[PDB]
Amino acid sequence: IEDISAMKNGFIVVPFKLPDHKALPASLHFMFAKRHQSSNSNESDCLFLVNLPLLSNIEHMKKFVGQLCGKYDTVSHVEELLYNDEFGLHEVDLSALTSDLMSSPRNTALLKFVDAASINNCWNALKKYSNLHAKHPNELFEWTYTTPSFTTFVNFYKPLDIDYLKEDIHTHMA
Amino acid sequence: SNIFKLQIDELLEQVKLKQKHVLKVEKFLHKLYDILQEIPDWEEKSLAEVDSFFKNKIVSVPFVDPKPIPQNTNYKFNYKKPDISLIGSFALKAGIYQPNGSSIDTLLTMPKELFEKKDFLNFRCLHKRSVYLAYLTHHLLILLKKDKLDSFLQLEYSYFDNDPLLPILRISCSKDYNFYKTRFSINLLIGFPYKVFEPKKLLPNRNCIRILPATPLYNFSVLSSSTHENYLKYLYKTKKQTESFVEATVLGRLWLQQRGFSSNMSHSGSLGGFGTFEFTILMAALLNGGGINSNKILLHGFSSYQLFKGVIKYLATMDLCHDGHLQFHSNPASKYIDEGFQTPTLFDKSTKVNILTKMTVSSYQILKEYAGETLRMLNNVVQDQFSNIFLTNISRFDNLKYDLCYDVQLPLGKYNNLETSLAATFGSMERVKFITLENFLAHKITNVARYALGDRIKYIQIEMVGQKSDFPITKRKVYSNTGGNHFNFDFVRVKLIVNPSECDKLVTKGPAHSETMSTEAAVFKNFWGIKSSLRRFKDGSITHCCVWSTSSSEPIISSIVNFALQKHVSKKAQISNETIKKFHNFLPLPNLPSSAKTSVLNLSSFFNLKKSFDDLYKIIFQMKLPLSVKSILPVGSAFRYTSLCQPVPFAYSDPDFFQDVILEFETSPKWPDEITSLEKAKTAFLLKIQEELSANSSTYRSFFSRDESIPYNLEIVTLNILTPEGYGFKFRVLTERDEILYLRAIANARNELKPELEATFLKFTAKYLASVRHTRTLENISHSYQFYSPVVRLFKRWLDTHLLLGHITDELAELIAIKPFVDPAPYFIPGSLENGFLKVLKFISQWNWKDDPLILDLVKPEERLTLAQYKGIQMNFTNLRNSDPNGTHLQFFVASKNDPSGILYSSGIPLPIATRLTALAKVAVNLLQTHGLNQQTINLLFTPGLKDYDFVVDLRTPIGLKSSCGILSAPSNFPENLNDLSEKMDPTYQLVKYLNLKYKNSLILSSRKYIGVNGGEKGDKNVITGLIKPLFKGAHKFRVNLDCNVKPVDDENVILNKEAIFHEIAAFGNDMVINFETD
Repeated sequence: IEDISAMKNGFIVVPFKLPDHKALPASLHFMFAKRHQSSNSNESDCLFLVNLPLLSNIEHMKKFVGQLCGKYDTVSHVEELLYNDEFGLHEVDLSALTSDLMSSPRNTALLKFVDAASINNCWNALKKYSNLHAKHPNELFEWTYTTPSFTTFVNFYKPLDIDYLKEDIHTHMA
Repeated sequence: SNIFKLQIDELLEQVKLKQKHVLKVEKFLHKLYDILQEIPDWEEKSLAEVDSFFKNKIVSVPFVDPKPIPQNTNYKFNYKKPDISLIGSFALKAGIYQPNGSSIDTLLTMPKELFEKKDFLNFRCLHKRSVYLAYLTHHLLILLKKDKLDSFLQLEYSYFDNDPLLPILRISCSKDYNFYKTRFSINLLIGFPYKVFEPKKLLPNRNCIRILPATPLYNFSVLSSSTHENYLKYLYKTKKQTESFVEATVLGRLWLQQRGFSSNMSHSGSLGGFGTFEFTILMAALLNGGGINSNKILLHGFSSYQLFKGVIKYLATMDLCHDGHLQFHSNPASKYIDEGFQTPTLFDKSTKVNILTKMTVSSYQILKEYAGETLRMLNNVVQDQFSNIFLTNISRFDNLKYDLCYDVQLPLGKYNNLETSLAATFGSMERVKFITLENFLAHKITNVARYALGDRIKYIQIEMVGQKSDFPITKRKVYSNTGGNHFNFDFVRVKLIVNPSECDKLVTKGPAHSETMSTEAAVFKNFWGIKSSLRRFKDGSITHCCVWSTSSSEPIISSIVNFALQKHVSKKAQISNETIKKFHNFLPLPNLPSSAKTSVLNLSSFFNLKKSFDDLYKIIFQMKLPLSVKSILPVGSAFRYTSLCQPVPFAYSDPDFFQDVILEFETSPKWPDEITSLEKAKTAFLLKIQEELSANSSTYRSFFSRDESIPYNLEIVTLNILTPEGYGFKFRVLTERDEILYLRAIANARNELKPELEATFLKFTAKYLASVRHTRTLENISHSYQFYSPVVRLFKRWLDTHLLLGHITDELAELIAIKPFVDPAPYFIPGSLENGFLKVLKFISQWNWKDDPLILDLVKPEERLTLAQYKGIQMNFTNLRNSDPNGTHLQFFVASKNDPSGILYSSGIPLPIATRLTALAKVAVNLLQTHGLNQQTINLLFTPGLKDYDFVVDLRTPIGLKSSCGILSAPSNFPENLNDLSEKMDPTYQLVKYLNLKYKNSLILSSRKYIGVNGGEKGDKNVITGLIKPLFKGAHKFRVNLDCNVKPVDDENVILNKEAIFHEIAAFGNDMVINFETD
């Protein structure tokens, strides 16, 4: 059963696929989405995004946006992603918590826009995608995994490069 | 010193059942002794016709070997009537209500003029005893058949007190007048009259027996079987004297019970021979004596615990066996002669008997140090260990009590095959000295064990396993061909507790070689022969030696027992303990040159990376910072002698390869006031150290790795010196502006973030500050606790087979395992590796969390946790347990002088993992008491998992990593770039750490962090077991703060996004991930 495509309070289910595994005999991932505005800077005109995959960085959220733009010609000014505390590395800010300056929810993400046209366009478009995937989940646009995980995250045993952390320490002390 | 008398009254309240289980027993007792009153007399005979009287009759007659012949025994039998009273535990009202069942005592004394004054020749006094009880029990079976109690009671011939030369008749009941509830058996034992002879033939040195050897067993057994009432006469005299006596005897007898010394006998291979009535008569002797100046050591005007104190202080301090004893008389002082009899001795003048001659030199030698150890654990006023000194049965398992246990299979064939199967002597003097062949060869095998080992073990104990102390009426003795002989066992347990300082010393020296060579040197070269050698050393010292070949699997204790068994007592016996080799090759073998022929107490690879660190230590002191080094000092597992695969050079895939090591500088006032600036200043010092090291000492390799262990400071960068000797070190910088900076973070944090920031500071304190004193005390305690390093090595192997080690920290396991070393009581210090490991498992099964903490004082035996500090750790344990009653987040409370807080090492562990540890230890102890130590027993003790776990993600690395991890079934260099170490190392532990760190509210994960310690011979396979929280037992509706991955099917309910989350795990590691299974 999939035809339920509207929740209690404004939530939208966005499903997509998972690729081949060598020992699995329709692996399906959901996102939840609402939207909200305020008078502040970047927490205005922004959609909530719940149940996002491992370390969803810029450029494949941007190929998602780009295939929506090359599919339906939507108005879409999004090129940076906000408030994705993926694993749990940035709950507190110990620097400003013990510092002079640098001052001024769980598993959520914060995807802004700039336009009322963009938020209404992406909102009713992804609602229509939610409905069409609810009655037929068959050949939606899907997750092109030109692997960001094995490049942008495999640094656990890669040593920190010398001139890079030299320049980091030098500019930060300066 | 206030809870002890309440413990006395409480244990008495559990032990007294003194009407409902005893009055009907007195009723049946009245029945039995009036029946035996009504049994009549019987007159003169001869045994040459009593054999035909017992020819086809249902009754039999016991004896001793040789069986009586009518030629030298032209012998006569008379049957008169004794008048019965009650004796002993029942008559002094000390009944103990076991599940096994205590015995009871009876009186069959003897008149005078039915037997002559020459009972001192060839055991026909006990033959008329045997024929006496034989006719009495045949008339008792006739009275059974005419008093209709045939269906439920059962009569049994038996060996009285496990002595084959005293048979008795025990009634036990088998399934108003039938009964099965309280302790069972009644016996029928004999007595002889008090005054029988002249005064010079009761000292046990005498001889009157056939072809002058003494017969101490014989002229103690006839004396014991004569006097069974003088003991009660002066015992009731002392009962009229003192009021303390019944409480004294009950606490002493359950003491002797839970440490296993029963009053059977020690000669024929049994832990025991010392018992409650010997204990009480020496108690009365020490009451009315005990000094050379007639110092009454006990006064009988006060309570029981102080008399218990006094009598065991006496029998712990004053030696009885090897040099003299105090002797006492009754009809009453006590005084010390200094004549050692090579026997535990105490002597009488009213009876003129040597009471402990039922008990061996080895059993006294181990019981005296049991008494010294219980003095040590009830003369300390700080703790409370009444559970250790009177509750736990330390004898119930065969391997917490002894370090080493071997089989002795004896397929000697028959009694006439003994001549050319038994390699000892078998002659007249030896079998008239030692009565049976069982206690003869038990004494001989203890002697050859003690001479083969000497100071290489502490104490010896032999036991004939499968020994049986009862036999039916259908056979005259036990005659059952068990295990390969007609003797009263099947095989032999030889058991050792070992001096751990001299386990694997591969030379056991004899005397120095003079020209006219000494007699004990002659004994030495007779005992060793082909293996004996004349010897010099590097100091020019001539002696007699024999060398051994140390091995990681087989310790040389096994080979020296093997040689001294297949030379001096048999040739075709078999000696083995495959369990020893089983866990000794469970321990990983390092890829070192000649590392199969190394020992298990060998710490040489640890010394080697300590020397390589000493070279790095010198070349890092001799350089120049702008702010010089105060102290560089190592803190890692290889420095506290704890890593499993002990470090070989050039081993990338060892996660203990990079050793943690901390340097600190001067107390400079120029530290930056902010945490990220401070971390970048410390790494600026590290960058200058790295550039000067790569400038001058070019043979060291160096890079930088970002630390992520301390949460929420992403600037901790550690360097990594790769030594040319082949080791790696994680250098860190400690300042004095870190702990006060974190405390002010605690101060000005947001009000609901204080427990999270305190978790950060506890990880900091566990990593930098307290780890230094941790590795100091463990490195300083490992050289008095010499089995501690291998028992932690396969304890963490065990813990990684069961894969808890990703949650339980290393230092928590180290404290758990140092508990049975710094406090081994009531057991002894582990002198063998299995003894240490199953003492660890037995403790963590037995130990309950919520009521009792685990304090432990990390001090060498003979700085210690005082009474104020002990009550302070009890107080903050009480504060933790009444702030949280059932252990929601703080689940283990272990604490020491290096950590009075307790929270430090046990934070962040989940309740499924902690209950998994306790439950799996209880499963282990239950299985060991089910089956005993066997090869398949140890194999499923170390099998991985297969329990109620819910995920099995199965993993392989593209190359096997035991070649490049140092466990051999060759890496010797570093490449030209320092990033190939990445693909040579495994990702699985930090990948599953990120998985748990993201999924921490929805489910917990796991992995085996050492891939090929446990993952096959090729060293490739690892599992990942997930476990859903008990919160997610249903289907919740979507809220904002529930922290899960969802698949709603209806409007309200959501469920676990199971298929996509383990597919995303499979995508996060799909080169490593090859298989998934749900349970």
